Amino acid sequence: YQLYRNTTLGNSLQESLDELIQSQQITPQLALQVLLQFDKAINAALAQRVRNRVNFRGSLNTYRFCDNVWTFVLNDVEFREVTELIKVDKVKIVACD
Amino acid sequence: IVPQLQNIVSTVNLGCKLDLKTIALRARNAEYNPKRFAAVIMRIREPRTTALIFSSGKMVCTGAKSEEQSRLAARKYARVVQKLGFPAKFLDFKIQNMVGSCDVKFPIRLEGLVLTHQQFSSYEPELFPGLIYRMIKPRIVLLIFVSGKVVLTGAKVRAEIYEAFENIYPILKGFRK
Amino acid sequence: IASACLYIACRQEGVPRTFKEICAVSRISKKEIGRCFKLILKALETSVDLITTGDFMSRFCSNLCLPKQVQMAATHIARKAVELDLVPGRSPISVAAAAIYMASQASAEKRTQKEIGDIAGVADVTIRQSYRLIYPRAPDLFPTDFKFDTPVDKLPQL
Amino acid sequence: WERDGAPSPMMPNEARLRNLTYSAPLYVDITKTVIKEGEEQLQTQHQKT
Amino acid sequence: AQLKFFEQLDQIEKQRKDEQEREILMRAPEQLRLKQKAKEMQQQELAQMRQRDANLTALAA
Amino acid sequence: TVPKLYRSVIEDVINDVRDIFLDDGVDEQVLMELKTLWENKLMQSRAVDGFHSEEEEEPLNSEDDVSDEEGQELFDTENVVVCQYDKIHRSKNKWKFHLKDGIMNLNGRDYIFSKAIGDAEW
Repeated sequence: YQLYRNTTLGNSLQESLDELIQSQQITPQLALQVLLQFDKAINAALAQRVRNRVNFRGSLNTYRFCDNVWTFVLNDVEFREVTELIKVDKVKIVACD
Repeated sequence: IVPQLQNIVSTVNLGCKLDLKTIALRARNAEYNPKRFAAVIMRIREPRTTALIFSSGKMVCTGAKSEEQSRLAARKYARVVQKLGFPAKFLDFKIQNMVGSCDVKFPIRLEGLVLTHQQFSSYEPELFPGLIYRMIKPRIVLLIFVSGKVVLTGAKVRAEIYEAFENIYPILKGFRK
Repeated sequence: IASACLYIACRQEGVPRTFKEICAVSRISKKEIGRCFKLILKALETSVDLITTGDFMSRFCSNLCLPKQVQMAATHIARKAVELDLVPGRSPISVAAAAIYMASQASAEKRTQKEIGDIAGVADVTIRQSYRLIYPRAPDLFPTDFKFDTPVDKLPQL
Repeated sequence: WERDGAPSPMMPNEARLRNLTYSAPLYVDITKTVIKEGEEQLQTQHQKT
Repeated sequence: AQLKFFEQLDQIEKQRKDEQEREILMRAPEQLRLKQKAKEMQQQELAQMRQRDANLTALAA
Repeated sequence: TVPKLYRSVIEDVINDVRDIFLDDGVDEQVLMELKTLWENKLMQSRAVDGFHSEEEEEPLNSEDDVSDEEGQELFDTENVVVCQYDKIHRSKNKWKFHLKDGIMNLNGRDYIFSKAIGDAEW
């Protein structure tokens, strides 16, 4: 899934690549090959890099189910994980199966 | 006792071919999953209503609790659809089914009714707890539970729900515990 | 259809067997049997009969090997309860099992609700609820020809 | 087995009067194991069949 | 660098073999091809579920 | 415990793509430029500290105004949540969410969960 490319980590990577492409220091096609490697690497790290669980509540606005991916947008929603609690009045949730 | 309407299901034709995927991406509160069902489910908060907007341009609206509320909610859905930009028309806002509920306020003996009215009434304890008294002269299916709540379903117009309850009221009054 | 024909014949013989029982011998869901049943009633245009608790007093008490006196006591308890409509809700089998329970609890042949529940198939809470409905009249529901093994006062609560 | 499915022991005299047959039911214990080498040998038994 | 052009001609040859593949599909596999297309459409258009976030980010970044 | 995971992931990814860069005909200097470009953007953003940084019937105009603002949904700075779903459920207007493996950014802070359970009325 080329899902995690528009994240801080993924975008900083693309920007770095574009420069190298711009200066012909680094070029495309190769760039695509690097991104492909990134997909495998980020996916692999997520599924087996550990994790911690919790439970919470919310209010809704729009929803979307396309290509087995849910995209929600909640309003006035606060989520608490373990000790920490985070308030929010606009949160977007993208979820893959 | 006066029965109170609980659901109005209506069909209104928008008049033109609609691309379902485009509607789902831009409209708010809109779900479209092709595998489970073939229509966009759209709802609105101001008048509670869940509407399936079909691909060929036929729209079915459900969840409204009165006639005027259903026409207004369908008018609302048509405009939500128009503002996207598809050509839009409003045609034949016709009510299909109205479900109404009421309480006689007295305990009722279902078993007795089956004995003297086996022709129009069918009751099986295992399948469902309540007798169904399908009535022919006013076409309505009335479900009577033992406690006394009667739910009337299938009436295309407001008068039928009221007329059937008045017609079934003497029979229940006779079998009153 | 075969299974539905079977349920009907038992009723036609005045000795219905529960769908739960009928399910035991078939793959068909109770719902599909009930739906097919309705269709047959409509198909063959024929009426049916209402169930009675006593029709199942025999085999269940038999399955518990309960003596006729308990069996018969239960039947009265059940019979009296329905005539008084003490339980205008619970299924008559559920009502019957609690009567059987009450009866068994009125004899040395006491059994746990779960065992009875296991035999009848009903939920153990459903008997407990049905029991709660019949318990107010536990003493007077018994037949006049009975010999307590436990006082009605000493009848357990649940 | 009576007409409505309630069992009762038959005495040898009723067998003569009602043209019955004097017999006794027969049971057995069967055990069933599935062997698919599916990383598990699943066995189960149905006793008194 | 002439080897890359030879490889592109070989890829055009691979695109051919695919037309014979179509003839084999017609004689008989079509369901499997449809399932593969459905799996692709999921991945391709879900990277689109992903990219709305990208346009919105580049808007303020 | 979050900057740590990120370092961890960046290291693993960088190490794991080295051969690919090499197989594609690339100088190790480019790899280091990548790491630098990458690390630097986060420092510039300043969302947290990093080790690297420190270094009639026909017209529908009769209907006047219902359909709320679509543009409200997108801010580009809105708390965004990347996670996986196990089960999403709905009854009438009651939704229940069963989520897992999620990275949250709430109020500016970063959080993570292996499982998240939520409730909302539409």
